[PDB]
Amino acid sequence: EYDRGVNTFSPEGRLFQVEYAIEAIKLGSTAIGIQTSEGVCLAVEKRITSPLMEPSSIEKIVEIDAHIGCAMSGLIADAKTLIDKARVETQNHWFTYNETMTVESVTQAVSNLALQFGEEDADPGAMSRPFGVALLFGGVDEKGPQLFHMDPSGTFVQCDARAIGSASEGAQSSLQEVYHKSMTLKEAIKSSLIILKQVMEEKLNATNIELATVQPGQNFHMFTKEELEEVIKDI
Amino acid sequence: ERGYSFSLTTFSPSGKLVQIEYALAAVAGGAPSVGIKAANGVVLATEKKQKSILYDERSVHKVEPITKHIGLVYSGMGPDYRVLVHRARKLAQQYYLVYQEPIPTAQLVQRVASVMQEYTQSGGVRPFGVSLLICGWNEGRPYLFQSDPSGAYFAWKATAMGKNYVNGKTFLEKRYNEDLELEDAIHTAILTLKESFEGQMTEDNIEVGICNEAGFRRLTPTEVKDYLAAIA
Amino acid sequence: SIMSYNGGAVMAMKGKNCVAIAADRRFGIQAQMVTTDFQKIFPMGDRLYIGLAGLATDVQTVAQRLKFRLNLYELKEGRQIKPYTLMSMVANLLYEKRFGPYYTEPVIAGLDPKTFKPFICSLDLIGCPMVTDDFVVSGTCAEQMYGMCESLWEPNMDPDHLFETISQAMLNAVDRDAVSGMGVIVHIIEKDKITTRTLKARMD
Amino acid sequence: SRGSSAGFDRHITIFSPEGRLYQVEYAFKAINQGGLTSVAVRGKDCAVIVTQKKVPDKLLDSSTVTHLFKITENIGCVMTGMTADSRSQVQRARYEAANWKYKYGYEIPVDMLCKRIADISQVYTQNAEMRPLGCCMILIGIDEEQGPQVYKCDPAGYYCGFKATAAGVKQTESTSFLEKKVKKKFDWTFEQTVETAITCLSTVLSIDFKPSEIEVGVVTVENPKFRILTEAEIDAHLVALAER
Amino acid sequence: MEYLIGIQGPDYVLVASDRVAASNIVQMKDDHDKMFKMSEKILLLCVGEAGDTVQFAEYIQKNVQLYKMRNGYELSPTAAANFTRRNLADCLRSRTPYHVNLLLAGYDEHEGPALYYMDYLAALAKAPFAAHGYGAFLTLSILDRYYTPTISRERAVELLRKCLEELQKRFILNLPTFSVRIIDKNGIHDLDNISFP
Amino acid sequence: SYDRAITVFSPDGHLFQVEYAQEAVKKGSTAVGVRGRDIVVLGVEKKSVAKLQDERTVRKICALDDNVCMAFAGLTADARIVINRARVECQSHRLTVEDPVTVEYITRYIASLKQRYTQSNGRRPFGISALIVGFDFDGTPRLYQTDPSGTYHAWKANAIGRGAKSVREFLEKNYTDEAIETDDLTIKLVIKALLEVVQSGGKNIELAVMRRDQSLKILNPEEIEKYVAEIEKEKEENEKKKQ
Amino acid sequence: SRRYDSRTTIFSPEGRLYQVEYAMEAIGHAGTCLGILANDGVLLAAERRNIHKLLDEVFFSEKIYKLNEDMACSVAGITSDANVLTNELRLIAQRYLLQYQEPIPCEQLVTALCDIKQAYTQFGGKRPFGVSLLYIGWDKHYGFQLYQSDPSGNYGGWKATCIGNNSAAAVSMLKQDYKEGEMTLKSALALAIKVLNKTMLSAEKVEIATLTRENGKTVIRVLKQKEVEQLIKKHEEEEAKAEREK
Amino acid sequence: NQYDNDVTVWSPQGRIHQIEYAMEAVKQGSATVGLKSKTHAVLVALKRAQSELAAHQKKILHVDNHIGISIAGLTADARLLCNFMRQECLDSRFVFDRPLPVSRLVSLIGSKTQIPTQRYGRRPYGVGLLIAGYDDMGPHIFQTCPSANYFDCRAMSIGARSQSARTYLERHMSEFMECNLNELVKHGLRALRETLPAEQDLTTKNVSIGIVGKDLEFTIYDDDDVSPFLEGLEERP
Repeated sequence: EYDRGVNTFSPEGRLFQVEYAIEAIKLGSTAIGIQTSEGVCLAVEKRITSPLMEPSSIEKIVEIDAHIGCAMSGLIADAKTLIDKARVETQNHWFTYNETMTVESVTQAVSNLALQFGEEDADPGAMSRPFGVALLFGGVDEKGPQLFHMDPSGTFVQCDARAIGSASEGAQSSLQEVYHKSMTLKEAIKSSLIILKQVMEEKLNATNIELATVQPGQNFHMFTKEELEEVIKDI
Repeated sequence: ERGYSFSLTTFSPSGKLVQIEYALAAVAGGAPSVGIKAANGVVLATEKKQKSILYDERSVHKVEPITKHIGLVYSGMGPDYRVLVHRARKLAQQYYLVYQEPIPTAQLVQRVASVMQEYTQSGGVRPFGVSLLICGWNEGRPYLFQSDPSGAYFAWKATAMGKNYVNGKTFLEKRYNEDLELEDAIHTAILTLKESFEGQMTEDNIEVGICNEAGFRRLTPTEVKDYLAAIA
Repeated sequence: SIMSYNGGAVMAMKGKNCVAIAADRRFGIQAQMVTTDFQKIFPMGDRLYIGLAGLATDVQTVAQRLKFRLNLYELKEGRQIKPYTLMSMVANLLYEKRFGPYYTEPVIAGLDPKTFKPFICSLDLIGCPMVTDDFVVSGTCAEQMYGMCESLWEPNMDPDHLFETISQAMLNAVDRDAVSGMGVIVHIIEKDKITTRTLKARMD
Repeated sequence: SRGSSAGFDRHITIFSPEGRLYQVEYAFKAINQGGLTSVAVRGKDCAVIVTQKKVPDKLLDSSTVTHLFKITENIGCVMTGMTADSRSQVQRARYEAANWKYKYGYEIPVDMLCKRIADISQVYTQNAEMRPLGCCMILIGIDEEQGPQVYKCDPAGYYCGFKATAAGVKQTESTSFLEKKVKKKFDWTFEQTVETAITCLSTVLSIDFKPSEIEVGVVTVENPKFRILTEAEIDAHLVALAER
Repeated sequence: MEYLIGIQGPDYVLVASDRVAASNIVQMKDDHDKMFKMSEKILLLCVGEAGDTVQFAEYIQKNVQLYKMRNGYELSPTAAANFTRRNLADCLRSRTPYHVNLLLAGYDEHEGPALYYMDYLAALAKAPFAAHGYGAFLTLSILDRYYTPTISRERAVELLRKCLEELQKRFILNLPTFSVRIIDKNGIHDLDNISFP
Repeated sequence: SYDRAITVFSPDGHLFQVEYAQEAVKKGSTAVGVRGRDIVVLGVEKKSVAKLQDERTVRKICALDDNVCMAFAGLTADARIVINRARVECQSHRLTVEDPVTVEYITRYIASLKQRYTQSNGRRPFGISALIVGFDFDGTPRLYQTDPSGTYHAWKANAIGRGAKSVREFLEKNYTDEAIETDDLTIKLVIKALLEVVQSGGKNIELAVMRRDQSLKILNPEEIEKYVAEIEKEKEENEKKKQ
Repeated sequence: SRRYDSRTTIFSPEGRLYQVEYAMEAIGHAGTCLGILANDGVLLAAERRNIHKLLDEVFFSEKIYKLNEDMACSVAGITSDANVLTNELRLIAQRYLLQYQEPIPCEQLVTALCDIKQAYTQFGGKRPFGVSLLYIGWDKHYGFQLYQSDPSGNYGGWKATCIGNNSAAAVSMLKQDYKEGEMTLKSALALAIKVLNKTMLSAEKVEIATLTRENGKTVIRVLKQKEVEQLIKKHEEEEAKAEREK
Repeated sequence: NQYDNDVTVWSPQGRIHQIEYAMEAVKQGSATVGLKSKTHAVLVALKRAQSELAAHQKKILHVDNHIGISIAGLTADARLLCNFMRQECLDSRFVFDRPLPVSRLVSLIGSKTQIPTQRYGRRPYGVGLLIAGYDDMGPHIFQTCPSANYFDCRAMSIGARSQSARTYLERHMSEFMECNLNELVKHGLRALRETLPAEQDLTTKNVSIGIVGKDLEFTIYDDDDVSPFLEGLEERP
């Protein structure tokens, strides 16, 4: 309703719009990121809605830069502006400093947009509402592999393993049950796919999920259907 | 502050712009005004009753010249009328500056009506609460127009505005005649005002302007006194 | 010099109950002729014409913008424009560019839409209007045209005599100007008709 | 209808179903919140403004508590209603008069200044985002052609010249008294005009004024400059009134 | 300096342009195309300053194609020529004027072939034949000499060859090859390049 | 200017304005798209055929460039705005990249425009959904769908507008490798899908086809009637087979 | 301020734009306008509502506006809104002529105006224009044309159509009386007179404008009282004969 | 109610409810303590972990060599304010070639955060700050609030359950001036521990420290760098 401005605090000290946007996150398809010493693995349920749809057109994991990928959950159309800002940020950083932006810096630059919405004293081009999407930025910088979570409130945090989206509760509990700091990238990929298979409704197969990894050696890499098939076979 | 950007006049489920109807109610509660287009001129007359004798009746005029050849009068809210008079004089001068010719009456009426329309759609304003009678003379011809709060305008041979204007229009229908001269038109206009007038009319109770070939001019209290003595 | 870039000449003349407007036909760039049928006289009403000399691009731009404004004026007012009002409109248009002026010096010739009274006038490039009772001229060969018109013009000429006078003036004036000529077009405007003629002229 | 309402017509300046502007009427009511009253009377060759002076606290600096303001050397005014609204309006009037002299080379006539202020007020009555000012301005000055001039403008944007007028709580009774006075005659001398103004105020308030309870400002054709009287002159007038 | 030429016949318009792109004293390209297809039946030939030419020509091309997309029918050659002139004239007094000289060739199904000449000042002129560049000084007289309104396309190509051979003989610049195109009711046809080894 | 926030979150995390725009889309006439091997077919329910209307002026199928065309469902005027923006963008892409747009590129542009209008002050969302079909420069047929929220997907066959649910269920049961082997069968699949919803016959159907390397081709009513007659023949013959 | 904002440009829970629907409701009560397309011309016929005996006539017509050499329109709805839109239409036409030096094709003019209307329905927080327009015109691409547009910014071309009061009954009559491709200006005028008679006639109560081509030039003409009186009398005697025959 | 949605609406009691709600935003945040001696200013922040696998949110930020801050409340507003403060310090060093005095920075923050509390459609900043600085007047602890008020404190604590920390600080403040750095940090840590529930305890993961002083630029200690300060800490009651 319009009884309140978008910048109205609740009596409990929270912005109404941000809390509603978080509620919106809780309707997205489930994504899971796991950070290990050998790299970061991102996975996301595609949620095919019709067999006439082309699963390849569902892009839930995108490349921010050769060393940074992002998984997203919630209102995916809202994520496009944030993804473009992150990409432009990394390329501006490379242009100015002749070096690669750290995952934390990219996450910070994106999170600085979360609360930049409002109505009065706002020029055209101003956002009228918060973004209804949560992001998992996985990457590899001088500090090794890094996994970061950002939500609509602009708060971002480094995580060892994080689940976002509709089933994030059970997914997070399982991740806590299975994660150890010494696990290998293969172990993390297998565990993430097991958790996704568990929390998903449709049977997990090579077409209805997305899986990417970032490693110190290789750049951001999206698993092909055959690699996905090989990983799924051992589950 | 900056003004509100949203329109205060919007459509109702029945398709009416009710704020315009309410501004028209304000107009209908105004002091009576009359216009008559004669063969050789136009007469604008209006009741000018003061609340008390303390009012310097000759300090504020209801019949105003817009140009040498265009005058106007109103029914409704005085301050709104002053706004519209200032705008009309500005518009006439702009036309003169571009075309080096006195603005035709119809063109002035169209421009003023355009302003009035703008005030029915722009953000954070109400419509003007006035109706205007605009008289002019050009191309060897007299013109009488009415412009409403909605920005709609009509050409009239004779008309009445303000309180009791329906009876005034019936009276004008009965009395009016296309062939009558300007002095007969003045007599008819004063008679129309008399129909809805409370108390005795004096040269200080009503205001009269006339437009003809020479131009538009407000009549003096002595001339109105002569016309009133003749009317009796 | 900027207005000598393309050359050209227009002239208008007043008769008894008629007007004449004439123009040379050459479109060239400095010394080179490009075409010999470039339009410099534009109708603005049934009995109202404007001739434009000077820079060809500004000739075309001013004619088009004037037609824009005149079309809007005649739609809004529901009547044909009077010659004096057209003169004022052109003056306003040109003065709007007071410090970026169009390089053209129009002449106007017409009859009153209601009285059919002759009207002619000329304007400088920033829009100063000059109404005259005999003749006006504009273009590179203005001095030559002034000589011819001062010598040949007479009051109260009938249309045939007006035609001969303006034709001889234009032909002999442009014959002494290198960058004007390549033909002459004349419009005689009367109450009942418009007569357009092209003259036998030197093509060098 | 009578006193009918639709939508938001009681909160912002939009027409009620009767064609009224309720917020303007409420600004007129706000004029009376100050609790004071001022009267202005036009004589033959003078104009006078009298007004109540109230200083309930002896800690107040009485010099700073006034409702009479110089707008120009030859134009003075008395303001009634909300004090801060009145001060803003006085500032605007001073600006308008100075700008007029700068642009046109002669002093602004009283009627023209009143018209300008009234036009500003009218704007307040047609734009919804601001309220009207809750004050009324009475201006006096000598016009070289018309003679003495008393003009009044109000929050509706309506203004008028007057032979005599009043503003504030006792406006109606003041106008009745002055109507009787002007009906009996109007060609007053300076002393007569001052005494008429003072008597109007005293009768409507039913008080007999000490010099310090009222303020008087005058313009005269002899001295067109606006002058505020001193307690000495006011007491002289009060004694000359009591004796008669 | 580049060379453009156009010859309008009864039911066609033939245009040709040199194919040289030069930097200072060097020919950097010998197969440069100066003709921009505005539409199925409209060609724009543009010469002039190094950057202005392509920027202006491609802006006009984009807007003409957009007109076709929006409305379902193409702009007529005369409408296209006037749109071009309006844009050029409006940029003439602005911050960034374009120093371009143009020929616009077209064929209208109801108005026949059209050839328009525009100089960088944005003066527009319909002509039966026209030429741009220093070479125009050496060829316009040949066209005046031999052109007739009822010239056939084969004879028009022969006349064009006469002009280009005059350029070979007399012009100080090395202009060895020319693109040649014809517009008629059937659209735009590429003819064989006219070359001089 | 006017800078109210129109699209805002509600307590359950829903954007009511986007949902209401999608309701408006569901009020539109059904549009169907099928992606064939060498042909892409768009059909639209020409609802309430008025004998006095000039059909050329109310076509819901339109061309964005030589290789991309669009059908839509929802508010016609909003669709006109979006189509004009997309045409301008296609010409800009030609200007700057010196090649035609991919179907995905212009689809992304339109979806981004819509998303922008769901998150900017003083604007409501576009009340249209679009099917964008075309051929990429390399020859691949493409069918995409966009909705008011600014999300878009690629489809093998799809429907939008009123009765899109039933049409989509029919297309699920009927989109096969055999059913799109030839242009005739692709066109007939589109016609059958529309006939499952349209009130009566092929009178109420507008059909357009895009073949590889060719421009948008509108099927005239005679061709549509011939195809409908073939479909009725097939239906009768197969029902006789069943009996 | 949020409290007083009407929220004109928002969807409703059913996907409707209430201000646009209310504006169309307003148009439904305005004076009847009808357009009829024929092979040799196109006509507009409008019911006059300014019928008071003391009104003066000074203008070309009450409800028919010339837009340019080749195009005219009639307006049903809010009069002052209509004046705004007719001025914008004339400006659009003249801008096109300035840019291209040819008259604007009719559909391009209609689309340009409908874009303005649609904009008013999507952003800015203003009430929409409460006007529907009928356009008649001629151009070289499609010949004689008749269009209609409404406050939503939707528009369509028609062979015959009606807006304003009793538009539904007039449309039914046209559906049952219009001969596609077989209409002349004369039979079109007869049909217009019949339809206006049903959905309501006398000469002073209707204004009729015709648009034809004469010598490669467009002629827009408002029929004078004589011609309209003759048309009404012809319809009256036609109806008398039809009644008598039965 | 009708008075508790906009910052420009005074309630009949003379309060502005939106500002109080922003105060609540601050009161929800995790506790942080600031204190000082004659020579040092110390910030100790208890960091929260949203999940047992997530890193604890950073609570102490750099502003300038002589100024650091601890934040409690909305972290995006905290970042906005921190960026503004950093720019102010940079401007001071650019123009005057000297560090910005802490009190002037606090005054600038006050003006910046007061502006939105009076304009329609704006909201208060939803963050409280503890500012530790050192300048020519010695060490400074300041507390800034969403109400745009700021306080100069001998010691302060803000955030959830910070009343216990304030009780400890009130009890022990007499000793802070004559404390060495280690004792000062230990007092800060005990005060912060008073905010913890019984189950929770201070570790090297949920504690961050910030120290500034005469010869010590503002330094943030995290993870094992906190172990030296925690080593001497006794066991809580």
